[PDB]
Amino acid sequence: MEISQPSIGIFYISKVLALAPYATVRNSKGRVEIGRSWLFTVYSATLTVVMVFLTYRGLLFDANSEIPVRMKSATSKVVTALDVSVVVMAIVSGVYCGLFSLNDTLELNDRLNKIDNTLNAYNNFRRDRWRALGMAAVSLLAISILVGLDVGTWMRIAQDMNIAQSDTELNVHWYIPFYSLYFILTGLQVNIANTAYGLGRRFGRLNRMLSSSFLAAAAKNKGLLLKSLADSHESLGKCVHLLSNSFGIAVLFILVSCLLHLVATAYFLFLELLSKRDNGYLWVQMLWICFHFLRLLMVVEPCHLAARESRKTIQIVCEIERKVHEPILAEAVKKFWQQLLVVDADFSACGLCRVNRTILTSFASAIATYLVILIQFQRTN
Amino acid sequence: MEISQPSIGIFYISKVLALAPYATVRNSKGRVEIGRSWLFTVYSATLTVVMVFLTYRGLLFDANSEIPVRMKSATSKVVTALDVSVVVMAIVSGVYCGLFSLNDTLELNDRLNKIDNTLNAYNNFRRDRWRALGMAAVSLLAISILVGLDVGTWMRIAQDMNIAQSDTELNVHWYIPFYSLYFILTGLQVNIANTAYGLGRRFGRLNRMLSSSFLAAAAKNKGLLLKSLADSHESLGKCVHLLSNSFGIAVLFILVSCLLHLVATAYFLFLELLSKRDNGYLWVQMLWICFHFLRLLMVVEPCHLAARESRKTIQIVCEIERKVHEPILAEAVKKFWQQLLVVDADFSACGLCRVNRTILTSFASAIATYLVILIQFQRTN
Amino acid sequence: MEISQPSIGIFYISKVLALAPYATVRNSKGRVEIGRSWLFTVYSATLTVVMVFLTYRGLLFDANSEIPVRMKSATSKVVTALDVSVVVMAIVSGVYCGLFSLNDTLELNDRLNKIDNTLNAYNNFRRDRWRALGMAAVSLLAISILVGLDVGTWMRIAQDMNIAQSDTELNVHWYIPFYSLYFILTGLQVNIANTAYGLGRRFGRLNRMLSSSFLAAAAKNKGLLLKSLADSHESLGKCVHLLSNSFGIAVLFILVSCLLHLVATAYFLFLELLSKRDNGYLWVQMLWICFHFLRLLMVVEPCHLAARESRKTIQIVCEIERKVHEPILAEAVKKFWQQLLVVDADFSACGLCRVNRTILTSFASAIATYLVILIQFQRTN
Amino acid sequence: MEISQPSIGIFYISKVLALAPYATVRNSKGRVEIGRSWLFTVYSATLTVVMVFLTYRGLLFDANSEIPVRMKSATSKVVTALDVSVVVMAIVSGVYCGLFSLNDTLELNDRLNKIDNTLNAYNNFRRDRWRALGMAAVSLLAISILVGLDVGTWMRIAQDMNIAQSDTELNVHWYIPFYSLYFILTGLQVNIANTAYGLGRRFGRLNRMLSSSFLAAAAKNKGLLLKSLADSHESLGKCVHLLSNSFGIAVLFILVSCLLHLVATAYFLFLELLSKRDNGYLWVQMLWICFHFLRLLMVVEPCHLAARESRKTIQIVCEIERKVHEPILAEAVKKFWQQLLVVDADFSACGLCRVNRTILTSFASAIATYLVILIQFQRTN
Repeated sequence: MEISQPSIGIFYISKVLALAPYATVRNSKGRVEIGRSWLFTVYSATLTVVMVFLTYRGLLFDANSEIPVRMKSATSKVVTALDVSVVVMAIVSGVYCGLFSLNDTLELNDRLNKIDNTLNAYNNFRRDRWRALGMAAVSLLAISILVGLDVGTWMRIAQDMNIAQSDTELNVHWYIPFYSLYFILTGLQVNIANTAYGLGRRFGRLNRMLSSSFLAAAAKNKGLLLKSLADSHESLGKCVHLLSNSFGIAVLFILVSCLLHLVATAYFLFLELLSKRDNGYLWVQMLWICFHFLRLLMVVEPCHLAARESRKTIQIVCEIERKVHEPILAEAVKKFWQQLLVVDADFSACGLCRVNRTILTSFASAIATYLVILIQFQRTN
Repeated sequence: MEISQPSIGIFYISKVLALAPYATVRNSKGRVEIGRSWLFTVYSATLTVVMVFLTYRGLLFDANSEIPVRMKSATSKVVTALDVSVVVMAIVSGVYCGLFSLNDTLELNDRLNKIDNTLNAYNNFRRDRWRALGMAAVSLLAISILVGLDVGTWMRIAQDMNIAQSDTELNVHWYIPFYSLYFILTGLQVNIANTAYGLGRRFGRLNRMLSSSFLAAAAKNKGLLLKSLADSHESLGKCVHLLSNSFGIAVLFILVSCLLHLVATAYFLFLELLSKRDNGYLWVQMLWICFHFLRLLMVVEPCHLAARESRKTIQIVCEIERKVHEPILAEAVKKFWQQLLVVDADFSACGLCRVNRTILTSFASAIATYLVILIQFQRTN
Repeated sequence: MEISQPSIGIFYISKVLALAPYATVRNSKGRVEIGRSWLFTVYSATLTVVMVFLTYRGLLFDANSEIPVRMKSATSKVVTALDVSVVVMAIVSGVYCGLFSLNDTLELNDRLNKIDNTLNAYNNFRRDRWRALGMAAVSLLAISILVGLDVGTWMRIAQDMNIAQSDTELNVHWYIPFYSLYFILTGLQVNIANTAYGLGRRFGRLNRMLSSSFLAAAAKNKGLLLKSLADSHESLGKCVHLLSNSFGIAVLFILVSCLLHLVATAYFLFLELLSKRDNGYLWVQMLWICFHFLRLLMVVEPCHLAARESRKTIQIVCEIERKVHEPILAEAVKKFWQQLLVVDADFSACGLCRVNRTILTSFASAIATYLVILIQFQRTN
Repeated sequence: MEISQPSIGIFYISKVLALAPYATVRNSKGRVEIGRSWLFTVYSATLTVVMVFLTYRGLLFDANSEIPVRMKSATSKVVTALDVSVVVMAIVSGVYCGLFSLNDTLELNDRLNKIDNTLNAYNNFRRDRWRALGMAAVSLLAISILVGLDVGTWMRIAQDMNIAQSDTELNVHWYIPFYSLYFILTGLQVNIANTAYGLGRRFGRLNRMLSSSFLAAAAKNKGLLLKSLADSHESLGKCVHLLSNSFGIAVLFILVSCLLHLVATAYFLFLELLSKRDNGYLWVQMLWICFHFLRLLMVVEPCHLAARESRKTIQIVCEIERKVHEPILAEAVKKFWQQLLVVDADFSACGLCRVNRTILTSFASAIATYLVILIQFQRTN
């Protein structure tokens, strides 16, 4: 987890969302020293437990209500349970990663501080702050809008089937914990995306510095600069591995929830497109599909970019080697090339899979298969 | 995008098809200088927008017609919408790539000019022109024949179900924009195939030159020649990456359309083969299947050939190294071998997948699965 | 197969379970000399043959009984046959591997003795013994508890459908050979997991020793130590290959049984969750699912850990090379790096697949597909 | 295609089966000079055309017969057509490869002659002849037995449904061309397996020679021997590539036919196992399944063995390098290691897939999916 001054807003949003239980103090030199926050550690743990319990209690009550609005039939019961369960697993894994990653966070932030010192010439504090705040604000606004639309639509549906025997809106009111879990999931995804985008952006800055200093007496200084860049590349790879070791299970469960939500929402979208019951529900489901795809991209694109930027450094170094002739510089470039020959740049989700754009192809194949099966099933009955 | 004098006909065909909005002027030395064409940029943008709008307006009208000819049932509606949508996505992605690839096109053409200067001994202007014109002519003729057959068959079908209440041929007339989109797609695929085949052919020429000059005073000249060949190989790899970065989304959507069209056309072919309603429709669908498979090959084979020819250069260089003994030449060959050790030759479709013949195996597996599901569904009802 | 004094209990458990037909004698220096045990070889062979015959005889009798309890319908017959057959294949492959792996076991134990001599500073006899005995005890206790619960539940089911015409509990009594096969399978899996965990743990110890001796006159001794560590790494890779060559078919059939059991048990769990017949059966099936997943992890995690620990040694050696400057030590580190550049660390299940955590992703995909098909089938009828 | 004196019987069997249209003359030194045989080229071409035409004419007649025995229903018609078509595609591709591979065969045999000269110490003429003749004889005997059983079973089935209106045995008599195609397919598979096994066996002999000469004045001779072994390894890799380039399409269509036959035969086996109509048919179908799996192994195992033996040479060479110290020998071993670092050992089926044991896993997954779909389809109706 990256905790830096430009993107401290994301850190605070995660902290109040029970995902970053860390106490941070800004040093006199600007470095943000990090430590464990026992108060906020307990806050996160009990908030997660209470919210998960409330979510499942609401599910049970809706199932046991006089007239369930969402948990009505066996199929609807199973699908609602699956959706809530994937959200719960994602947020619980994120909270667990936040609780048990103080050392990884400390090491990652120290490495990032050293790297940023190395790449000081390319730092843009205002641009980084605005990008991070824009990502957080747009994600939170999108999830808030979608939660509001979903709550309104479900209240409308419940009132349509409402009977004088019992009030049905309280069933919807009991689904608020689920949407709070959605907010926590959005915060977790924003935090992970911020960290991964930071790593990829620093890889890109390192490549740009390499090209600008080696492709466009003092030979010793140039060799020192190349050694610093090689060390920064190695440290960025280690930072990618730190983020993987810290949030691989969280990313894995985020991907699982993305896949399940995409499949279920596409299935219901097709069902209602053939039925043509309510158009408002159709647009709401389309917005939900867009949001699920967008968060899948938010978790996949950063890792793909990081891997790509880490892997093109070897080509840059090969060009430098073919262009450089000085003995010390040539030896340093040879060492850097040998180091890059065996780097593992890709983000690994607990070793289950490699997180890059090929995951999008796998998800597309799985969604196509499941949708074919389910839709051709509903068509033949 | 390759824009060279031998294959300028393909460039003009793409330009009038809203895919290559570039103004080209032939220099006194034969080099084709390229620049942005604002007139043709606007022409391409508005032509694409208007044609897509007309296609979807025709779909809507047919759905809303007195007696739809194609958009009759929910299944037929969905399948027609899917087919038109994949075609629209493919052509729109191709047009977008054409609009936003002026710099990539310029760099690729400059690199190709330098490489052809290096490989001047193997250039065959007349053969290249005839191959390019033959590919363009055969592709355009095949799509024209298929469009004519499809229009005739659909007019026959509409007249068979025609009633005195309303005229049904106008529904078919409203599908002309869809076939114009098919023509644009054919032009886009021909252009991409021409560029990729050019890259693969230049890789093959480079390998042949290497073998002919190193396997079948002056040592300095030979080392210079080997350095030029190594630089040409590196530049050809960079050209493959340029084509990828410029048209990866277009290739991805072309592959998606190929997969969807193959699946749908095979499904309907099997359905009518069991029903045995009209044989003419059966042969038309078989021709459509052949055309879809042929364009899938046209997009897959060039990339596979380019990767293969790029990858066998390392074996050629290993043989040269085992055969060469001169100090300067040995060092140059060692440098070339080190460069080849870490080349990424494969074409990447936006990072989603690697475009080679294995995509054919993946498509075969997906088509087999989908066809099994759908056909066994229709058999059990 | 690893046969060491700390984990001799696992060896004895496997020996009495017809999986390790070896006679072992502890030398005066503590080394456990191993040889073929013809008495126990015959015991294992005839025990396996008799138990498999009894299992299939019980299946046949239950099918031919007056009122079958498990082999009642065609679907139930097929599923019970498939489950029993996967268990039989797994245990038979394990027994065959045990019978025909005396030379591999001898070589592996000799290599492990030499490696442990090299890594003597990190040996923990009591910890290894307690971990091995805990794994064996927990596995055997879990399988015993599950077998008891299954037998009780099936006796309850048989008595519920019991009629005065015939006694149905004898049908359950005829399924004891199947549960004995389950015990043999548990022993085989514990043995394989013990060996693979030993290899991975020794890889980790080697990496820790490397880091502690090279990252935190005498230069010759340090070079000798590095040479010994490199030889230990090579020998550990060869030991992984020995375990693969010896038990690849056993691991493959264990994975096949895990996949089939997970699919079938999840299918029945969903069926009874929708039916809601008996909750006790539901919890028993959930426990069975947990056990199948746990044994899948027990066979997958050790190989993944071994591969990971083998692969991070190259990064450690790269750091050492960048840190070391002495001529002899630098040359030794270069040799070690070259050796590590081409190591194949992964466990191969007879070449069919590479055993690591990606197998979990493949199993998840297959289970999801099969469950979607089967459950949507049962829903549409 | 390997054409050597020890395995000349396989060559003659292929030649009379229209697969090896080559004229061979044994030189005074034992080398089998090969050339094109125009008489046998024409014989092969017309035999293949006539047999395919007769097969499809028999299919058409059976479909159009008074009471079809095999092409009765739409499902049976489609399945019989698919089976015959996969067999026809396999044999036609094999014949085409035989016709258009004279140069590849010549180069492969010359390379094999040179390699066998290098590896003369490990040649076993009698063992090779007996292994080749045993493979050919067992394959031909198995296919003959299966064809006889199939013909007898189909005659029994036709006579059971026979009516006095028309004679039904002539329908079976019209299926003889299909079984002749089966014989041609068996010959093609035996030939390909013989060649691939030869390549793998020579790789193993090379590895054994390396180990026996480098792991268990004259230094110049030893370096010459190592250079000869390295050249033999490179030539064996080139021979694997020659076999791939010559018979990749044949192997691909053999694999496709294997997959289709396995799926269809398993489907019918399960259908009749649930129906329990005739046990003799059940055993015949089980034998057919065993034969299809055995020929899948016959095409997959040789390539896997060749790749494995080619890939372990690098480990052997690494050990030799760590053990050798002489300057000339050390340089030769370094050159050999560099050569092995970049070898592509695997057999490629026209680039569609890599032929090794993982193809068995892919086939198992595909068969499981298709069988699940089809069987659960038949169960729910």
